[PDB]
Amino acid sequence: VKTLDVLRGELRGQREAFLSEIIKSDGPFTILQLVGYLRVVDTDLLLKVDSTKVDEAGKKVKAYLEKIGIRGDSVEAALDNLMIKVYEITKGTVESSAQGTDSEELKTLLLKFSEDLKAEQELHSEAKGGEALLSSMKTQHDELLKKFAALTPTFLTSEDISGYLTVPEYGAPMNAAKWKKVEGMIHGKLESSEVPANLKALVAELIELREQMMDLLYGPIGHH
Repeated sequence: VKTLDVLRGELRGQREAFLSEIIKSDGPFTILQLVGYLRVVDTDLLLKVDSTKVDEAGKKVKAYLEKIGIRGDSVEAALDNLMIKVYEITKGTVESSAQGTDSEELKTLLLKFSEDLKAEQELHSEAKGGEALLSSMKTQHDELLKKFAALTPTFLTSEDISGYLTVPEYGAPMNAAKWKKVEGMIHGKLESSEVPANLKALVAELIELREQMMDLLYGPIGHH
């Protein structure tokens, strides 16, 4: 019969399928697919993150950046900067006046990159469906809160349970990303105190409801 660890194993298969596609295909990494490479490792942190395979895959990302315009940075610098850059674009923060330019092809490629991210986000939060983001976070909280509090002790606060489920604005700083702060506490409690096997299944349900929300907010990856 299936178990919570077999379900985690199936999630790792789905992540590995996108990482395999990253190693088989090192082409035009659009800025949704770029946080896409790191989504593979960041969600895989809930089981185990293989350093060699993430490095080999990240080298494909860096090889694309080199292939299109050789840069001094690293996969570690690019992964941090790109998360906060998508989040900053989503905030559309106010700054002082400035001027500059780029090659017409390079600019056209950045518009293609921006247009890809917009085209998916419009399908997710404008095309008669943005209310589904709010609906999913409310319905998943209200059912999961009953399960997580009926199988005491109550692991987290009411907003820490909703915010793990919500997996909001993927790219936010590590002093703003509430879901990732809760994820560190979830990982730390499992690395420390004893927990019932049925409560661990409820933790796996908390992880799969966030996966459903991550699809309904940011779509699939490695889809075949």
